[PDB]
Amino acid sequence: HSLPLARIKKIMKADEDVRMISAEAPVVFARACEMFILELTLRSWNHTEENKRRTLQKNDIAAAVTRTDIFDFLVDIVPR
Amino acid sequence: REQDRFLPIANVSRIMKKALPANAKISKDAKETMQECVSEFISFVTGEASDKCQKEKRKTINGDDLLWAMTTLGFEDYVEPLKVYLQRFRE
Repeated sequence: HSLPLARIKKIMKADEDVRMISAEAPVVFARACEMFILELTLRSWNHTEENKRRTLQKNDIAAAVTRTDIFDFLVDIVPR
Repeated sequence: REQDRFLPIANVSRIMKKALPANAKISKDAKETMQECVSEFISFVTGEASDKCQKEKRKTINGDDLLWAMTTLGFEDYVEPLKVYLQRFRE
């Protein structure tokens, strides 16, 4: 796996309501997280190229978040 | 701060770069930020799946529950690719 299943489990388990977790669930997340990271970095990069900069910076991620609906849950994590 | 509760930066960063042109740079700040966004994705999706397990008096989050939650929160574009991945894992 790209990302460690134990850390994924760890994150899932911080939620007080989570009980047992099927062993497939971290596996689904490892792949799903990849796809999320790819898609958010690519939308962030559109902003980076728009400013004709070559560095992806935090402000690009902030920008990508506002521009797509499925990312509302991230507006407090990265404001501006 | 504490990187115990986040996915490791070296895995996240290496994932960011493959999406990007070879000349791209990424701030250390962005790496760290993407670390937090992806960790929030897990919690967000897990919350929804846990809520549905709770409504159904079930105690285990299965793979299907994550996929169902992804669709509910608008990530349906991920769900078919994920099913295919999950089959390659089960076979």
